[PDB]
Amino acid sequence: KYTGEGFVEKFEDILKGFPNINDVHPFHRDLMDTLYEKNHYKISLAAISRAKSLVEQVARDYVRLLKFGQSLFQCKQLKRAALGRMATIVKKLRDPLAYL
Amino acid sequence: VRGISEEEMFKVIKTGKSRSKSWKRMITKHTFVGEGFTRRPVKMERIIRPSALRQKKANVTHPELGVTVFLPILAVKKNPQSPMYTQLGVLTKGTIIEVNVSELGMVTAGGKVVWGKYAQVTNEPDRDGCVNAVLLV
Amino acid sequence: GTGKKEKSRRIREGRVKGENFYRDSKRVKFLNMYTSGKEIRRAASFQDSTIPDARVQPDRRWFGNTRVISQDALARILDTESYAD
RNA sequence: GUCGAAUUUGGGUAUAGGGGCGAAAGACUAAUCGAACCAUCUAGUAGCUGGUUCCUGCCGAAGUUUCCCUCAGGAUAGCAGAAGCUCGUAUCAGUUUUAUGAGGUAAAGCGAAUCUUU
RNA sequence: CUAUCUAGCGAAACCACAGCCAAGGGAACGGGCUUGGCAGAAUCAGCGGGGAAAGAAGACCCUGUUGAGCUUGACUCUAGU
RNA sequence: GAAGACAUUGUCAGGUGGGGAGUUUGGACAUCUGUUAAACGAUAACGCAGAUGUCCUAAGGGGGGCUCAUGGAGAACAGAAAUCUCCAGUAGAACAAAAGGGUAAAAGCCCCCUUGAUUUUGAUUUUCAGUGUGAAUACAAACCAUGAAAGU
RNA sequence: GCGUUGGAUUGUUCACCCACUAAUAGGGAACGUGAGCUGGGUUUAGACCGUCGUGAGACAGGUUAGUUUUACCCUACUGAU
Repeated sequence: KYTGEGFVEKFEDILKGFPNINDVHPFHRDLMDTLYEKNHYKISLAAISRAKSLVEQVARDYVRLLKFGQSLFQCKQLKRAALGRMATIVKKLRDPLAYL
Repeated sequence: VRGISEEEMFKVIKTGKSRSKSWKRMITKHTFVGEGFTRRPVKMERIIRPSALRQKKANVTHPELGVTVFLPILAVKKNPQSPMYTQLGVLTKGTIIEVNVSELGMVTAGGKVVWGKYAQVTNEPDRDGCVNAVLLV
Repeated sequence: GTGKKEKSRRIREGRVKGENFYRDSKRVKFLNMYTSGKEIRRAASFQDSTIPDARVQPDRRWFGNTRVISQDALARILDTESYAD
């Protein structure tokens, strides 16, 4: 859960900061249209909002599946699979981060 | 397939006020539960299949064309290590399950259409919530 | 007294310990499941703590279609300009 | 808390142990009650616990077999001591060598079968 | 008003032997063993860390061919009717 | 006054009878094939994949005949799918069933005769205390079955 | 080296807000700390409701009521001859 919140608190620092290109002003929208290309701008931020909600889904499952671990050799594996499937979302997100 | 003891996947549930009723058992491993299930009463039941450990869908990888498709499970035909866990549904490893194929749309002899296959799971779902099953070709 | 005996009742109507005029013969195994899970020092029931043999034999009546169903019954801008362009 | 009554209390008297009495707690019945106290049968029974009183010399173990409503115990076999008896080089031995048997395990083999040709 | 000090009176629990620690091994967490740190008579008032200090051959859990109380078409009987 | 050869009382007999009395309320257990099992044998675990509390007057005996599973080439119907026929066929078939052995002029498939699946009691093998129970093997004395005969 | 809080809902830690602040960091010492406290909750006997049982009673369970009480001893520590 603590790693799961750790990725979201970084993602909540991205989706809050960027200036929300629709409904700013039709001038500030339209400098950023020519200079930053609205399509690539809106797709990459919506990829992270997809990537934020998948971290919440994996964190809420692997705490809920972990409550029936009957040994140490089973509870360790649910910890590693919970961190690995979050790393899969990050490695997949390698290209939209360098643009942002 | 390693040998799975019966002392695991069964939990001593000591019930009542004075915790001395060592009767009830809980399956601590993963289970397909069926489509229409409607739990039996608590005074009537003996064996408990919990709510969190019920995987409905499974990752179905195909050796031919190399495509992994996320497909739902319909039935559990063959379970090793007893015929008893066939009726229960314990889904450890080597369990052959009956998986539909509707999105693939394969063509048979006569070309009517194929809508279901047989797939064998390949990993313990205790280690991860994913259920990986190689569709047997 | 002479009539209400186990030997003289079963002749009137026509083995598990505890069968009576009451519940049944089948209820005695059923109502003894509330005390069934105990280990006696013989381990407890449904916890054998042993490794079985899990073999899957090869059968030709696999690898195929399950039942049947008939023909009668039933862009990306990331492709053009990726990110750095 | 209750305090004019289903109140409180003295004396007399009635009910005695598988019985009494109970506006019911298994309560109470002489500091004892899910069955009073006293003496006898009685030194009741225990496959369970604790203890077992002088010195030196010699020999010296077992936790294993089969059976038992047997699994904290017995019976049987094994191992051990003691008494000795018939005889006196003797038949031998937790060992090698010569000769001759039986094996199918490691290796080898799938241009052997499908689990053994060697 | 005690505690405290004095005159008179004056017990009990408990007790193998007794009393400074760290580490190591160890019936699985030493007052004693082994290698170290140290160590000076006699003692008074507080104190509650330890002395597995003490209240209970444990209220907890298993055993016994050991009981008792209670219940029912368990077995065997019995007063009564 | 009431009642009367009935009640009552005595002795046996059936029915009822937790109101009461005494006591009890077990701990892969009997077995056969494979494997774990490591080249004699023996060897464990709530090791393991499977069988049994039956079945047959033949599916027990004896003698005579014959070759199976399977493929190739063919025959109005009839085709991959009955019957016919030939070439190859070390058993790939079959034997009441689990499983492991063993089996080709047979232990299989078909026919001929039958009751030894009998009587008397010993010796021996397996688990083993070398006790019992079970099952088994080789003889002797009979009396039989069968076969041309040896033999069984 | 030094510092890491005040409150709000259940026996509750679990789980999560409100505001301040330089900051509201994480852990251990028999999941520190009952012969320090607490008995709130953990475990008898009283009693009710629910499920199961013919029954005695047991619980899938919920609610309420409820006795373990040294220190003067040697050591440790704070003080005193």
